[PDB]
Amino acid sequence: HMATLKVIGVGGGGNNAVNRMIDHGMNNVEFIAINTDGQALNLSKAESKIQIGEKLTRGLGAGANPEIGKKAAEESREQIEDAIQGADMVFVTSGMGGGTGTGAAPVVAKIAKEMGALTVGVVTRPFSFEGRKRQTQAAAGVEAMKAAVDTLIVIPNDRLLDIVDKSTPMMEAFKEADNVLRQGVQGISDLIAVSGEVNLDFADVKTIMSNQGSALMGIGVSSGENRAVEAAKKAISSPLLETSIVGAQGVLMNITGGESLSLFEAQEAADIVQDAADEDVNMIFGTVINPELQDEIVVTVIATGF
Ligand SMILES: Nc1nc2c(ncn2[C@@H]2O[C@H](COP(=O)(O)OP(=O)(O)O)[C@@H](O)[C@H]2O)c(=O)[nH]1
Ligand SMILES: [K+]
Repeated sequence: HMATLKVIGVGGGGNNAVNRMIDHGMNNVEFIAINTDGQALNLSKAESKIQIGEKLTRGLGAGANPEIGKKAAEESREQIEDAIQGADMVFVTSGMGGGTGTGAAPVVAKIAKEMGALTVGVVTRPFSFEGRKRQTQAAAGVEAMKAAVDTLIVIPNDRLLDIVDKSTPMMEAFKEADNVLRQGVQGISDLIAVSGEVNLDFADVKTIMSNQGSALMGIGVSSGENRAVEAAKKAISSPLLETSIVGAQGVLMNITGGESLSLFEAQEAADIVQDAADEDVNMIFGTVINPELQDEIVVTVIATGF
């Protein structure tokens, strides 16, 4: 069984993350671009491009009207179903607040879930300087996303203001937000790709993300002494997340290292995750021994059950 992963960007921000992720390099992952704006769709790097609402918008965007984005997605449902067909897992990424992403993303996610695919949502909330009316429209879209996905990850754009200095280019900040989705997809792709000493597969991912709600996906790489503890702290500690690790009652943790991987340091990483959750976590533990890795360790964490 080779799992089919698809990343679908809905709207301007979602299709921007898709384009940037394609530049960074992402194989075995098929990309789908959905948008009402034909101008931006023509500039997409994705192999599957779907233009919605051409009759409602005449090629333009939703003009901040979520109703238009929702109607455009439903009118093009069969075109979305065809592009998704065959996918075992789908990542719907979109920026909430606008018309297309706010109204179309929940429709694309509902279609994916009804297509029988594991549907994960990675959406952003608008900056506070964009106004309160846009934060309210984004909340409705977030609530609509949570009802149509198996698992949801919200990234408030204000958190970007915490990881930047006064000169950080805006594009460099957006790339930090893109890492949440990209590395979460790569971690899942790597898990299904290699057979581990303590093996986890796509069935484990389904059991941890199926019909849960909020979730956290993080990866952490470290070296030297205390690498296990430091890697685990990086995988669960992200300043861009609305849903933290605290309160998680279900975790899928995979530690990847060389032949030096110690049982003692594996328990350290697990304890770090459970202690940080401050809950009695139902954990699914896996271990992969990559002899190429020298003194570096990788901790992948998928946390749900909030
Ligand atoms: N982090 C991030 N947020 C974005 C990006 N592009 C747009 N957004 C956010 O997404 C919201 C909706 O914008 P957009 O997706 O382009 O509108 P739409 O195409 O009509 O859905 C905006 O309020 C932005 O705050 C991006 O590249 N990165
Ligand atoms: K595996």
